[PDB]
Amino acid sequence: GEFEKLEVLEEWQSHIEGWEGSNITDTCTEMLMCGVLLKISSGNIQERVFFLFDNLLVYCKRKHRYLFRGRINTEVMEVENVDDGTADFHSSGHIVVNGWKIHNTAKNKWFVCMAKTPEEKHEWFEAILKERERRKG
Ligand SMILES: [Cl-]
Ligand SMILES: [Cl-]
Ligand SMILES: [Cl-]
Ligand SMILES: [Cl-]
Repeated sequence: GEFEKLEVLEEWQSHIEGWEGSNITDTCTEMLMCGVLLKISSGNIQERVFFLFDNLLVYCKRKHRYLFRGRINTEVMEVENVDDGTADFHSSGHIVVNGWKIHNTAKNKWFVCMAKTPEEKHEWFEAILKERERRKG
């Protein structure tokens, strides 16, 4: 139950190097989705591991297994679909497939994510929506 879930969240966080902000259990109670995605930010394309919790998105770089890269309160997170074959114009550019944009409205920063398959993209969309609906009731 809820106590076990907190314990598991803190175990998870303990293995992240360079954690920023409050501890995961201050805002979160369970992990809703995780997965490896390609992230394009200012034209640099890299693999990241993304974790969606209630109230929070966290992304990290693999290799302390994970290195902290960012967090977004889901209240300030917006999403925009990108249709397959659309160009991302940052640095020398990239063709986006199974992708979407994440907008951090607190920082006014945008980046592209890409999943491996349309099913995996669909799963992320559903997870993000479900998280948003929980908070809305
Ligand atoms: Cl429990
Ligand atoms: Cl990053
Ligand atoms: Cl929201
Ligand atoms: Cl949105």
